[PDB]
Amino acid sequence: SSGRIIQIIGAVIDVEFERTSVPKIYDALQVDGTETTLEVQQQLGDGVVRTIAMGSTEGLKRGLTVTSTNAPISVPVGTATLGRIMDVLGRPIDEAGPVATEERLPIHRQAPSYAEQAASTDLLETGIKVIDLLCPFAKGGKVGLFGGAGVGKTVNMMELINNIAKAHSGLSVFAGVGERTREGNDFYHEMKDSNVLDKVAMVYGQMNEPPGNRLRVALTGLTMAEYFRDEKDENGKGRDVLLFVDNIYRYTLAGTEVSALLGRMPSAVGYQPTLAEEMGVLQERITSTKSGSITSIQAVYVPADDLTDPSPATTFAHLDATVVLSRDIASSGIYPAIDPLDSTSRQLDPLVVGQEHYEIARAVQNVLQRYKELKDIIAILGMDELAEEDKLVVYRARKIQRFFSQPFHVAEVFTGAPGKLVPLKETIRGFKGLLAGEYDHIPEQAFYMVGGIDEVIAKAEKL
Amino acid sequence: SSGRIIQIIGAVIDVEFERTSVPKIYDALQVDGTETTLEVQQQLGDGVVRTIAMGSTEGLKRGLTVTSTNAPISVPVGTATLGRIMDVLGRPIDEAGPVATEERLPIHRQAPSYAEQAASTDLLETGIKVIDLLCPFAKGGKVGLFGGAGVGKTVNMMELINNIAKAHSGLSVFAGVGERTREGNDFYHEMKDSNVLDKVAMVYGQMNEPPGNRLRVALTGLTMAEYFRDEKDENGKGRDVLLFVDNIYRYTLAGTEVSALLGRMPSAVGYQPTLAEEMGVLQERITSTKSGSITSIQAVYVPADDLTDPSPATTFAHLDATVVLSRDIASSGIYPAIDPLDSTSRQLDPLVVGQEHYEIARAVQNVLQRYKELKDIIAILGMDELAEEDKLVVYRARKIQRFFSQPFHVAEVFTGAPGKLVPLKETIRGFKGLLAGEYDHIPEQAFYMVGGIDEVIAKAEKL
Amino acid sequence: QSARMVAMKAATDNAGQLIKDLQLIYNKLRQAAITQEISEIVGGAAAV
Amino acid sequence: AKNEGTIVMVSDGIVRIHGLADAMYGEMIEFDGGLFGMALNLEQDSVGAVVLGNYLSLQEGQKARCTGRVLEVPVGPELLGRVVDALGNPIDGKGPIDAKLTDAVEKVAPGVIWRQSVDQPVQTGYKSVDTMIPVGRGQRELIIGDRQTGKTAMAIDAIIAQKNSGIKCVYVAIGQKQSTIANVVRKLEETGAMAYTTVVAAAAADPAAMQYLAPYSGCTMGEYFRDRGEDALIIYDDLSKQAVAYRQISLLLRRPPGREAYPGDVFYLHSRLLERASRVSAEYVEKFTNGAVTGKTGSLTALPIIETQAGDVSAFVPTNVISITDGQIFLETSLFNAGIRPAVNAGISVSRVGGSAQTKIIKKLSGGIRTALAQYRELAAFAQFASDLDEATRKQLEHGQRVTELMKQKQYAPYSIADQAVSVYASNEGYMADVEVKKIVDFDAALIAYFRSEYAPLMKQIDETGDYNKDIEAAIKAGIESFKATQTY
Amino acid sequence: LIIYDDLSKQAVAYRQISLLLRRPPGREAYPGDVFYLHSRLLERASRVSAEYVEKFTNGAVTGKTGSLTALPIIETQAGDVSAFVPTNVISITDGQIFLETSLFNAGIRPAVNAGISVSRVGGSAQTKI
Amino acid sequence: LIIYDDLSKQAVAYRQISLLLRRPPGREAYPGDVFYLHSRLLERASRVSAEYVEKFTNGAVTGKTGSLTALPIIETQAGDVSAFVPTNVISITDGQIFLETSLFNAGIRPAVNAGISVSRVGGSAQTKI
Ligand SMILES: Nc1ncnc2c1ncn2[C@@H]1O[C@H](COP(=O)(O)OP(=O)(O)OP(=O)(O)O)[C@@H](O)[C@H]1O
Ligand SMILES: Nc1ncnc2c1ncn2[C@@H]1O[C@H](COP(=O)(O)OP(=O)(O)O)[C@@H](O)[C@H]1O
Ligand SMILES: [Mg+2]
Ligand SMILES: [Mg+2]
Repeated sequence: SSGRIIQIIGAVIDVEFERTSVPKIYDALQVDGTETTLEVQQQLGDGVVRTIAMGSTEGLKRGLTVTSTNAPISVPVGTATLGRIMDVLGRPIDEAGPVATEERLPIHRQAPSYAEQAASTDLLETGIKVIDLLCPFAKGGKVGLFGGAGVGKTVNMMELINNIAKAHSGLSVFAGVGERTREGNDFYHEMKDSNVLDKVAMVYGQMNEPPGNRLRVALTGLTMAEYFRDEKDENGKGRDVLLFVDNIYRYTLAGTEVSALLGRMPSAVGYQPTLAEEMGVLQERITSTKSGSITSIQAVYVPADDLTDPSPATTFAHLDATVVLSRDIASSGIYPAIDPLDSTSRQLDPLVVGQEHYEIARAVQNVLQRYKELKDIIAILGMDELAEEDKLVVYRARKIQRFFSQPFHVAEVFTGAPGKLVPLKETIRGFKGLLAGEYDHIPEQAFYMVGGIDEVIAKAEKL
Repeated sequence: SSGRIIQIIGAVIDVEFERTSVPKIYDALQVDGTETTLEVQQQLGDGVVRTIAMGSTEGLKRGLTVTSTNAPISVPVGTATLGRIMDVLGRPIDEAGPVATEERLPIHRQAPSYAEQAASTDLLETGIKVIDLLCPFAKGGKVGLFGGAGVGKTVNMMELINNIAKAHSGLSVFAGVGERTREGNDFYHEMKDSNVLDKVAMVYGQMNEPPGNRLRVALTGLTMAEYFRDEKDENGKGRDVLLFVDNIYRYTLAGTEVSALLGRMPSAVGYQPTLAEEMGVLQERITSTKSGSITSIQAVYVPADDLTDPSPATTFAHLDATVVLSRDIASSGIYPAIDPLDSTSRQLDPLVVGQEHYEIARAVQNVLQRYKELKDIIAILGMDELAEEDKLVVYRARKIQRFFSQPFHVAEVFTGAPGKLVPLKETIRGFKGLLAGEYDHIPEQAFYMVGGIDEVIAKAEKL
Repeated sequence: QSARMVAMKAATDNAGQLIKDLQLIYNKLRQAAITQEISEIVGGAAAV
Repeated sequence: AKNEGTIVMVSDGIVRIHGLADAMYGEMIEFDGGLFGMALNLEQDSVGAVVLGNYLSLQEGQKARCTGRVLEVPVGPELLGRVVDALGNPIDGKGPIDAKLTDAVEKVAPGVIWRQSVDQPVQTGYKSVDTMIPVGRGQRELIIGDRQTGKTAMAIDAIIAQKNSGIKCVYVAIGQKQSTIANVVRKLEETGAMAYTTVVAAAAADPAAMQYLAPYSGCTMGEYFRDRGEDALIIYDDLSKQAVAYRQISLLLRRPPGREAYPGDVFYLHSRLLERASRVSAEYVEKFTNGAVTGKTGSLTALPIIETQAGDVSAFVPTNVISITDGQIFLETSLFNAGIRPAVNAGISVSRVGGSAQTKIIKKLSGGIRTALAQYRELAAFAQFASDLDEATRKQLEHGQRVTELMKQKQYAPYSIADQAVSVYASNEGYMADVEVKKIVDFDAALIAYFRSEYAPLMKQIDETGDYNKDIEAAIKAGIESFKATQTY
Repeated sequence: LIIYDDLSKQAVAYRQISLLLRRPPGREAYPGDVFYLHSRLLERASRVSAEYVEKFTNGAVTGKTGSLTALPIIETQAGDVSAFVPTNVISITDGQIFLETSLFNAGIRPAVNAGISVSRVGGSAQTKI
Repeated sequence: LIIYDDLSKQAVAYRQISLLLRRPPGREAYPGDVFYLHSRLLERASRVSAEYVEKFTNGAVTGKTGSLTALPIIETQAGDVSAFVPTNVISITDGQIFLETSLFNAGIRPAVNAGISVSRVGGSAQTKI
């Protein structure tokens, strides 16, 4: 049968149906005479379903007609999506023609079972001085970047893409879920003129779109990544997919924007009552089963620069490696502004990384924590009213804080200095030497954006 | 055509009217038989008007009759209101008889348009040296008075009334928003003693009245001042009028209480959702028009010493100058006790007042700041061990401090010394000469409570 | 004695600055707490 | 009857209408007396709407009808040099505006494939901006600061500086006193900047529904030149007042609150507006104009203004917007009262476009001078607890002091590219190391005066084309060396 | 002379009655008019003139003036004078008498904190000596 | 011996279920009957006398006593033990073990905060040596 719109408010539309033809939940509907499509969210009896429009509400009025497709939203999947840009519904937006593929998958699916979970694997080398020491990666794991506004999530994500996705053979997927449109036009052209577009896929929904689009974009990229993971060539070949999801916080933000209109009681700090369930539902599909592997990096937004907000606090338990960025460090010229404390990884284990690595990391964290506790005596009293050991701790901590900053290849446009790459053993040797007792005569001005340690020694004679 | 009360809950009263003749917003109503009068605040369905009583609701049942005036609250305006005390309804409360004025004006009105604004910014001359030099006023500006009790607030207000009436042939209106009764009686008797009462009209809003009385009491004074300004003699030329508000904080508090009474979702820190609009309604009618002008003096109370609270934050967006009454100055035997360093004005810039005025003002402030920063050095170590320029700065600062004081008209009946009305030129000349160093030999005692500069010379010669 | 003079004066100034910063933080926290409690009360009252 | 309705409730400027069985979302609605409203929500039985005007004349039981068109404003080249309100009605009394086209107020920005990277600089006249925080055509930069710190002066200077560039301008005043708007208009007319400027005014006494809608109408007016291969520049004088008005409307509509009693869709409210300022490619212009103009790219630069409380950039709305624009310019109260008038705080103010929006000489010379200042600020804050330090600390502190004294400017005093290049080269090369911290402004003022009285061909060559090679740098070095001696500051 | 032993408990009882009567709440769940409740009570302590006494007594008493003095009592939690009710009542009276817990334990038995206690009437209400 | 890995997540799930059933919330949007929820579960951990075992097994086993030890876990936000669930649960249990994030970063690997941790059973739950 046909539908009939009865109430339009915000981005939420409810449609009245026949008695015995009510569409199911998550089914996609189409409005005749318009480009707008709807999806079901709730049932309310009397053949009435509450829906969210996957478009915009202009020229829409009470009394239109709706045709039900009796199927969830499906997107094209396969090898023909490589080098193409698509929107939430799976339509090309790069003016290059239609995607020639009949393979299509539903956008809603269940998470993998407990019996098809895989263990960890080798360590991923990144070239970042602070990541490789206090927060090691792992193939098939999950990484999250936590920081405030204007602290450097995007630059760090681009550097991670530049450093680890070049010495790699396999596909990759990038999803934009509510970020700036200008950044989306720079990624495409960089990949196009770097001759790497032939093995990447893109899905874009940005901050200029109504909440319907920003709410379901991540599922499309997730479906594409899942298909790439599960596909086996003849003779059984793997793919080793990579996933790059931009700000996940916008997914929950759209959920919050629509929850009150959906007819749900508010919760603490105005959030929706079903925050954790939605976060787990989305986050349990980003996994590496026994038939494949996915290495994913995500950026998480911290509202109002506090980590105890209900949204960032729930996400902390869904990741293996967590990187925390602070505005304090950023406002001091240190880049990348990664907090040495409050940043942990599951791979920091003496049986995983070794005996020396663990000891060096623990000593560095201990020195930094001991220095942090002295911020009040030096504030009230002077520097001279301390023991010599505390002075040594303060100086070593300042030198360590300077030594964790290095220039990036991507950030050359901002400054002009060429980028650097540091192997892990150089970092271990440098920190071992710094903690041992040497480098007590080199001024702390020589530890700023140098990369290695021999470069520090060379620069010591200039500044 | 008539109505009938249907709900009585405290101050809120709901009245049901005919199908068509439903009074508009703010249209006053009268209860037949009873003294009380009602004011419209919100329209509901089925011809129901939610009102607020301006008197008291004791002794009122359900079913009484109400007659609609079909107009806002109107008050008597004219020359017959000078020296009489009225309430929010414009009724005498001094037992002196009915007001002879027959004409009335509504108290709800739109602000003057953009094309009616004056084509220049002109200063208002008061005859007080420190106010004219360091915190210049402006025709159409708003001045915030920051001072407690026992520092001479009422004396300053009476002096300003007398000065404007004598010099610029203007009048004044005093509005008391939520004032104590004892202080009101004391103020009335003090003014009657000082022969100032016969050139000012007052409206009193008592502290023990329902919030509807204390919310709309400033609009009555506004209407009276507006009538005074527009009153044209031959060749138009209007008049310059003043307006005193006893406390602007209680205005916002009364608005908050009324909003809570009617029932609406509280905003941040419990304030009403319509706060900035409610204050801009009052503050956009104090402007300088092509015919006349209105200037306002307002006393501001800062809750909990929090300058970021919504009430002071909304208040400070309209103020043009701040006058600070200090207790140390009063305890040092200097009157009027106005702080010369903590008092600010937006008109103290070279473009508005010229170059030399600005230069002299900043030089005086710099000398005062240097003396302030040297006072603790003098106290902690002694007058000695200092060179000559600092001693010259100290002596000139003492001379300026003594010169800032002057006698008042309203103190003649107590001391016998005549009042003074020093013009701006003489102040500029005297301060420029003092800063140059010409009057470096006059004893400092000759500068105390003397008035002009030739008076200083004569007083010094007499000694 | 002169050095003790200078040290104590510096300590006074530093203490004053720290007091100002802590006062700002406290005011922000108090306003946030008031808003949160009012929101909770309004929601609870609207529930019934 | 399908297009006529009646009013059943009026309260706080929000009207609920019964009837109107056929009306779309956002459509204009006409009341009796020339009062227009717009729909907000279409429930099962009634229709909600806000009033764009004075609602004190509306009563229950009146009539209304649907126009059939969404919100529109007059757009064209005939609006230059005029002052209108949020709906496009003139208020300056100079007569009617003879329009020819109308445009939608609410719309969506172009897609990803329809954009271009920004590479054309925009000049403002401030050394602290044109050398450390560049602005290019199509980039949006935020002006953030406290009250009474000089935010409006920078926007007016930027508007004035476009006299010879040939780009139009739009100025929006939200929640401001009428006297301030009149003074701003007078100042604009004094310098002749009114010949290519439009002003949209919404005063503090205007309804919240008018202060809410003004920025969208201003952006729509500015998009006219963007769509046709021409540039523009739009300033929103206070987006905080728009947020406050939106919060008032939402709270009057019973929406649940959140942080600081702000509802949802606040981020959407501030994001769907600033996303419309972009540079479009030549193909988009060709498609839009149906081949009327070819080989031309349009742009639209935005300069929103947001004020903070006690210099707290960690609050909710101050941060939301930071997470939208391509940079920020932070003005500090502490430096403003000290004496540094263009009080630009380096380290907390960044530009996301970078050096791609600069001339070659400025891009090469002004390399990494903001990070050095950011490091110097913390070094100066911390290094008051030491007794003996090597010469590195002394040199860094002295250089920081000299640079922080160099970037001081007076109002209504634009600087050409050549002056900035000469001053920056002099600072970088170390020629001002021996000069005292005082008389730094006198030194560079005298240097610019000498380099303008003489060396006219070199200065004009740098001004017209912003390229430099060994010859030009050698000429600059020779000139500054000649000035160093036989001259007086 | 009248003494109210605790206005805080009266405020609590009034809040309970208003809440059970379904009046819209606010800060600390207090109803809309809680300033009026104490303002209309404390403004009745006043001194009347001889004319008021002459008119009320219809000439039975001549040349005499009446009076009524109030001494309300309010309790604060941990010295928080910034609460709703202490701030509401502090701004109505003509002065304050502050008692300190630390002074009580220190041995100052009356425990009066001179320095923050004020009287607006001042020396006009004292004998000559 | 039974270990509940996180009772906070159970509280969140119960809050979601109750709120979706339209039950009036309270402090931090938690509806009523939360203390009951976390108290009727822990009360089932106890020791039983030999007579109880003999009666339950109908004489199958004699002279034997059973037991059941609980060991729940709760997570706090920035060390705020003043929240709703931590306060509701602390008053129920028979002791607490506190782990401090400051000591974990310092170097104390089993970061147990002595002095603020206590056991009510005490020495009776120890071997002789
Ligand atoms: N570079 C400068 N040099 C000298 N004076 C300046 C400079 N910049 C601003 N001023 C002056 O400082 C004052 C700042 O006023 P302005 O209108 O610019 O501030 P604002 O941030 O818009 O304030 P508000 O909107 O809160 O009134 C003005 O008197 C202005 O003339
Ligand atoms: N790694 C970095 N090195 C240098 N500058 C950076 C870095 N990351 C961020 N920035 C600066 O911060 C601004 C915003 O960068 P972005 O990556 O968008 O931060 P975020 O994504 O956290 O807002 C840029 O203008 C840039 O100059
Ligand atoms: Mg980002
Ligand atoms: Mg301004």
